[PDB]
Amino acid sequence: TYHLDVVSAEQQMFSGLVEKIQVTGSEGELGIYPGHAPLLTAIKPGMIRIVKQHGHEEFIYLSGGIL
Amino acid sequence: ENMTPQDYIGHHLNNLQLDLRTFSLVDPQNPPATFWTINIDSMFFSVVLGLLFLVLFRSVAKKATSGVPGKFQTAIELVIGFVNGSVKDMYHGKSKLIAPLALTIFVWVFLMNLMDLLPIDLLPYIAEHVLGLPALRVVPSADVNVTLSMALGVFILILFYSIKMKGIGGFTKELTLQPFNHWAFIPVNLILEGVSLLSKPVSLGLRLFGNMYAGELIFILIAGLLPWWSQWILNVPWAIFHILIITLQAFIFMVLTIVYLSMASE
Amino acid sequence: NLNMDLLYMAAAVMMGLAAIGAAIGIGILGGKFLEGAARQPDLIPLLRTQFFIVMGLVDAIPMIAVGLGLYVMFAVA
Amino acid sequence: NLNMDLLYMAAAVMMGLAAIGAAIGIGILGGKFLEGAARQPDLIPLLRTQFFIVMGLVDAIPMIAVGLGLYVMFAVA
Amino acid sequence: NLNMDLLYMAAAVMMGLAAIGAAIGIGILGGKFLEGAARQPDLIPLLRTQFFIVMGLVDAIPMIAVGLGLYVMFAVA
Amino acid sequence: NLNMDLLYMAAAVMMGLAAIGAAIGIGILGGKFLEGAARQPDLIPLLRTQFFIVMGLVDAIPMIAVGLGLYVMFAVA
Amino acid sequence: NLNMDLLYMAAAVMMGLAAIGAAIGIGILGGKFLEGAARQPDLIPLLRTQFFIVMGLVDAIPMIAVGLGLYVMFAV
Amino acid sequence: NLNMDLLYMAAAVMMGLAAIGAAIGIGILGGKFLEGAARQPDLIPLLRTQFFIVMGLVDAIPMIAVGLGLYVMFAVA
Amino acid sequence: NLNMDLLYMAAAVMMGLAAIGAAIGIGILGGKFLEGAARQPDLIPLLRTQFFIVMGLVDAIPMIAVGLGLYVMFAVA
Amino acid sequence: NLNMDLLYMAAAVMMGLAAIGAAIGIGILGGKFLEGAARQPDLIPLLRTQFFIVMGLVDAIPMIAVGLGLYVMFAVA
Amino acid sequence: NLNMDLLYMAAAVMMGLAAIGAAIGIGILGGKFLEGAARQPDLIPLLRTQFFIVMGLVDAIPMIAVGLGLYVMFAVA
Amino acid sequence: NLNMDLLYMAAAVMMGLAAIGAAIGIGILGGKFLEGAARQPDLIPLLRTQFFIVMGLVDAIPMIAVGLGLYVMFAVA
Amino acid sequence: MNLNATILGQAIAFVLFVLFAMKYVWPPLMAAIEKRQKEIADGLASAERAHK
Amino acid sequence: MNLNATILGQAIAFVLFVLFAMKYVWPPLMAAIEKRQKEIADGLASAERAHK
Repeated sequence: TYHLDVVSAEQQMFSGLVEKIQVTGSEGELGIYPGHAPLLTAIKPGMIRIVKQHGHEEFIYLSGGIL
Repeated sequence: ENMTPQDYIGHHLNNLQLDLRTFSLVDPQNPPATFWTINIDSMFFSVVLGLLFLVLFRSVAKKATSGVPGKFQTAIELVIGFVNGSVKDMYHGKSKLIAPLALTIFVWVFLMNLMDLLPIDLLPYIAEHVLGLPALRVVPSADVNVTLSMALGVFILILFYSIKMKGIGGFTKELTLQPFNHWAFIPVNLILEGVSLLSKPVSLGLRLFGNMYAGELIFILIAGLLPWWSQWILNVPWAIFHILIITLQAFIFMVLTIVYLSMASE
Repeated sequence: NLNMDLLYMAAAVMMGLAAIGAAIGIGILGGKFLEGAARQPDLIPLLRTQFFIVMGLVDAIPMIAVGLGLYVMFAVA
Repeated sequence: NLNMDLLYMAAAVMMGLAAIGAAIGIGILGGKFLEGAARQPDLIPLLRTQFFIVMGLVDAIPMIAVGLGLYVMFAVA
Repeated sequence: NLNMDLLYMAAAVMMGLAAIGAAIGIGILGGKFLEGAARQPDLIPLLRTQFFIVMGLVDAIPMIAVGLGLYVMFAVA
Repeated sequence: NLNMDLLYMAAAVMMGLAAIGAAIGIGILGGKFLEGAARQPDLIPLLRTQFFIVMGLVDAIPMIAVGLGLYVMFAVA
Repeated sequence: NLNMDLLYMAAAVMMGLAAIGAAIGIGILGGKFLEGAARQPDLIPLLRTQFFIVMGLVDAIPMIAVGLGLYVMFAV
Repeated sequence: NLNMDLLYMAAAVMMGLAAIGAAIGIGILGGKFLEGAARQPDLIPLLRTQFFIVMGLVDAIPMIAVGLGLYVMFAVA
Repeated sequence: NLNMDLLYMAAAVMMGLAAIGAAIGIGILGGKFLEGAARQPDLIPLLRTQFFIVMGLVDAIPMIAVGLGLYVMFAVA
Repeated sequence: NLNMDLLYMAAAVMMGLAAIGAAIGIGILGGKFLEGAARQPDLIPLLRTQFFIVMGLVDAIPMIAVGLGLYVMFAVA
Repeated sequence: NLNMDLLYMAAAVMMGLAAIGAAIGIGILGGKFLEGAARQPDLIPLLRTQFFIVMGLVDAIPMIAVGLGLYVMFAVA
Repeated sequence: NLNMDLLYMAAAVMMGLAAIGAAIGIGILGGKFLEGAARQPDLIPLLRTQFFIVMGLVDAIPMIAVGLGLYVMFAVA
Repeated sequence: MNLNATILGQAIAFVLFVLFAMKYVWPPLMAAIEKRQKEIADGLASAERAHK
Repeated sequence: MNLNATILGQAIAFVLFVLFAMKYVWPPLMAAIEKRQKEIADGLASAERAHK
């Protein structure tokens, strides 16, 4: 697993260890697993899927950003 | 009628020629040997088209309002602009002469191509069954004779502008030191640039000629080879398709003319 | 005489090459068009219309050679 | 005899080149379709639609070719 | 005998060319299916079902040519 | 005998190759055109102007050979 | 007689074309496989699974061709 | 006669080849020009100037092959 | 007798085409391999491992054909 | 007779293939040149210098073949 | 005698294909290599290393071919 | 004797294939070289060094083919 | 072949081709021309009110 | 079919029509358009002069 930070300029919205996430990146829906090679991209508004280690899923709503 | 389509299709490719020496009609079965045998049909139709163009434009030029244009004036000033902008965006010398030339090219070639839309037998049928003539084809641009003529005209216009705007000295320098920039290879450049020079009219003519010749030939083949009653389902598509060709083959002639001359001067 | 079969063979050659050219060129163009469609799913009508404007040109020479092939097959032989 | 032999070579070149052309063209188009699909798992059916549209164009010439190949190998044979 | 030896050459091309067709035409296609997979592992099942759909079309004509390749090679001999 | 069929084969060569080259080059160019269009859906007319500008030079040399092929097929044969 | 070497030519034809098709088709595919791997170096097994799932397909017609080539080359 | 009829295959090949080599080479180059234009649409007529400059170098071999391709058919034959 | 000629010719062809296949296949694969490496050299040996595990397959039909070709050129003489 | 015709064919093939080679090579090279220029127009002249520098190496082996094609026709005849 | 002619032709085609294969195979790889270098100096020696590692494989079958070509033309002939 | 013209043809096609291979390989390589330049121009000397290093590898087999073809055209023929 | 019947086959297609031209090629011309008359009318009316 | 004398006649008809267009069609109509453009654009001169 890997370590995920979801932060806004105002506040922090998530941290901790995760197994995967699925993110509607600018140039096409995307999904990150551990070890993923270095990447950078904008993202569109809408939900993001987090599955926390031990498989506990949760959603978050993002208005945009950069991954 | 004792016709196999297997040779009626051949008669349709025959030209109603003259001989300047005889001043009479060259029969299809034997062709006379000379350079001096006008395609009567081409000169007759070609100008019957181009005069129609010139008339239909002059009749409006003699009246054109600076007010609200007539529904028919509208189309003509529309396409006047359609050509004018295409001139303006690409040619950047002074010469007045380019734009009228391009307008003539575009409209006249458009009409020449448009000739072939009509059913293949209809005018030959008239020329034989009623008007007692031996043979007739009615598309000028289905002949190298019209197209190499126009193209060589544009070649002379190159020879006009290239000197007029950069003189014989620069003309030859380009023709001697491009592309390699080194005097050490001039004779090679002399070959390359000259056959490049002639590629322009050669391709210009043969493009239009081949496209229209084949667009005709498909109509001929469809007419003859098939059972007449099945011919609609294969004559409709090709007619539909030929709209785009008759249009673009003329537009592209115009465009490349402008580009070649503008490259000459600049 | 055997003059016939060479003509049929020449027409085979010509149609094979024409089909190769048509299929490949149109495939490239259509693939780029589908990419554009994936990006701009709302513009697919304008793009789909623009596509034909050139798709008619890619299959020009193929449509010459097809006719000549048929001419050599059936008319000449 | 060979009037009845070389026609198989003619059919062979016809259908072989037709196969190559169709396969390559549709492969390219389908590749771009699958990539668009991965990027847009919602538009899958719409892209599929446009794909079935232009795919029909890509195969138009190849099918002429295989029809002629059949004609030759069984009509003149 | 003068007759049938030649026909193996005709078979060689139909069944030979068809290989290059269905080979590359599918290799390209699968390559995008992998790219799509590497981005979105969670769709690796869904994309495959699209892969098998189109992949039928690409190798349709090759299957024609190998089909006939048998008819010529073995049956007509 | 030699007067006739060899010329038909020569024209078949000429125009098959012409078809390949024209279709493929035009396809590449049109593909780039449509891609750029999908990236700048405003500039359709400017882009397609430049498309027609260069696209003539693509057909410039192939139609040399297609014309000369119609010569050999009908100026001789 | 004139048959034998001609049929060996006919076999060589199919073998060469099968080799071309197989080599190019598998290269065009393995390239994307390696770039996917370098993208997600932790899913290599799943991608290798799919890579074989389709490699088996590309080699179908080429293997048919190599088989018939051997057949001609030795069964006649 | 054969010593004269066979030359039409020579010219057929010689320029038939130079066509596609030229048309594709041009197509590619025209391709990159369009992508540049789409990304610097204010800079086009600068790129269009360089395009024509380099585009001349493409035709060097193709044209002289058309030269020899023409000399053969009319002078040699 | 004449049998030697066509057998040396067949060897040349059957190994030339295999050569082209293996060459271009491995070149294509290696391009991606080097690019992946250069993006992140930390992974070079893992990519090299999976690269050879692939390269083994690209070489299959090429070396099979080289076996049959050497057999021909020497054993069948 | 035809002894002095196969040589014309050998010239045609050599020069045609040289045409394909030089055309495609320079097409690709010029394409990358144009895009490099488009991204960094400040560098156009340096880029063009390197462009000619490399083009030199491209044209050499194609050029040697064209000269030999000349020689075959006019020197050895 | 006639054996010489076809021996030379066989070696000729063999090595022509060998040249095509090896030149393109290394060209693709080198292109990706130079892209890497431009991305990432300070890796260049390691890139050169692994480049040569795979390079050695591309030349394998081509080197077989260029050996056997000499075997034909000078060991046999 | 029929001897010399077949060797002329063989050498012609051999060095024609050499021309294609070398030209296109160097074209690809130079294109990636140029874009690497436009990305990091100050590395132009190092990229030039590596480009020449690799170019030396590509032209190897092609120039061997050149040697053999010119030999057979001037040392046999 | 019945040549007259082939001139029949011409007519079906050509009446069929006209029926496509009337419904797909002519209306784009009479719509754009009307758009043009629209623009000229507007650009005169507004400008001369600005003259007022 | 083949090279004719017709080429020269077509060249003569061509240049005839080019002149007959140049003088008596082209300026005649571009003058119309640009005169309308003057009278349309100069209506703005009110909102740029009297307004000021």
